[PDB]
Amino acid sequence: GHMATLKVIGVGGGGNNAVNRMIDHGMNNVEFIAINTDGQALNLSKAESKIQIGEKLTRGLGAGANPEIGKKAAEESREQIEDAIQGADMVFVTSGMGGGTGTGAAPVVAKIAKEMGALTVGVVTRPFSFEGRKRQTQAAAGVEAMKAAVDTLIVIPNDRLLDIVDKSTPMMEAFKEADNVLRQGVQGISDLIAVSGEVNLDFADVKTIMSNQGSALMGIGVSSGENRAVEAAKKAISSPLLETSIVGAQGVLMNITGGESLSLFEAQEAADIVQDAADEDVNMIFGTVINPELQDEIVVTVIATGF
Ligand SMILES: Nc1nc2c(ncn2[C@@H]2O[C@H](COP(=O)(O)OP(=O)(O)O)[C@@H](O)[C@H]2O)c(=O)[nH]1
Ligand SMILES: NC(=O)c1c(F)ccc(OCc2cccc(C(F)(F)F)c2)c1F
Ligand SMILES: [K+]
Repeated sequence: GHMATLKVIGVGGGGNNAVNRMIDHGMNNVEFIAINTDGQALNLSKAESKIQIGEKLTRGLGAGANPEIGKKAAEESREQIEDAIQGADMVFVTSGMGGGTGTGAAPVVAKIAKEMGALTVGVVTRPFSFEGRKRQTQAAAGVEAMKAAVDTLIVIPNDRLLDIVDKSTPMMEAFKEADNVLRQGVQGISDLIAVSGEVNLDFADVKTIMSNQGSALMGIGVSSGENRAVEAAKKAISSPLLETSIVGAQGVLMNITGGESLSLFEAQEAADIVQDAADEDVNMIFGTVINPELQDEIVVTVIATGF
C-alpha cells in the first residue's frame, strides 16, 4: 500500500494566487507550500507552509521584475526549500513567468525537488501580449529554464484567456479558468492514487508517462447522453488554454470512469479519439473505473507527454 505524497508549491505572486484559490476548494490529501520574496503577499497566503526567500537580498520586498534576484533568493534559501519539499513523491511547481520571483526562483525550486527524486511537474503561465515584448522575452527564458529543471512542463499562455472571455467577463473569473488547469491535474492524480480501478493504474504508471518527458497535457472531459465517450474524450484533449496540443504525443496515460453502463465499445471510441492524435508508437496506459454512484455521466482523463 503505497500512498504517494503530493505537494503543490506556488512560487512568486501568480503562483501563490493560484494556490490560494485552489485552497479555497479545500483539497484534502495535498500539501500546499507558498514561496515568495514578497513578505506582504506571503502573509496573506492560505498555505500551511510559507517560505520567505531572499529576505537579506530584497529586505522583504519582491524581486522588482528582476529574475536574477528571484534566482539568488531561492539559492540563499535552498535549505529551507529542501526542508519543505522533504518526503514528496510528486511536486507541482506553479508560477507566472515574466516577473522576478517566479521567473528566477521557480526553476531553482523545481531543480531541488527533482534532485530529491520527486516527480516534478511545472505548471506556469506566459504573460499577456499586452504586458509587452520585454516581459514576454523574460518569461520565455524562464520557460526554458523550467524545461531544463522539471520532468514535465505545462505552459498556459495568458493570451489564451482572451479566447474564452467576452468583453465583460471579470478578470478574476478568467483567472479561475487558468487555475483549473492546475487544480484538475492535481485532483486527477490524487484520484488515481486513492481509487482502485477495475483496470488499475497507479503512481508508477504516472512516473513512466511523466518522468523526464518534456511538454505535457493534463485534461479532463465530462459528458452524458448519446456519444458521451467521444464527447468526453474530445473535451479532455481540447482545452483552449494550452500551448502544447496533443498532436504528436509519445506517451498517454488515459482513464475512463463511468457507472455500470460503461460499455466496452465506448472505451474503444474514447481511446481511438486520443490515439488519432498521438504518435503511432505512443506508449498508452489505459485504465477504467466503474463508479456505481454515477448514472449517465462518463469522465475521461488524459495525461499526454513527449513532443
Ligand atoms: N493567469 C494569471 N496570471 C498571473 C497572475 N498573477 C500574475 N500573473 C502573470 O504572472 C506574471 C508574473 O507576475 P508575478 O507572479 O506577480 O511576478 P513575481 O511575483 O515577481 O514572480 C505576470 O506578468 C502575469 O502574466 C494570476 O493570478 N493569474
Ligand atoms: N484506473 C485507475 O486506477 C484510476 C482511478 F481509479 C482514478 C483516476 C484515474 O485517472 C485519473 C487521471 C488520469 C489521467 C489524467 C488525469 C488528470 F486529470 F490529472 F489529467 C487524471 C485512474 F487511472
Ligand atoms: K488507482
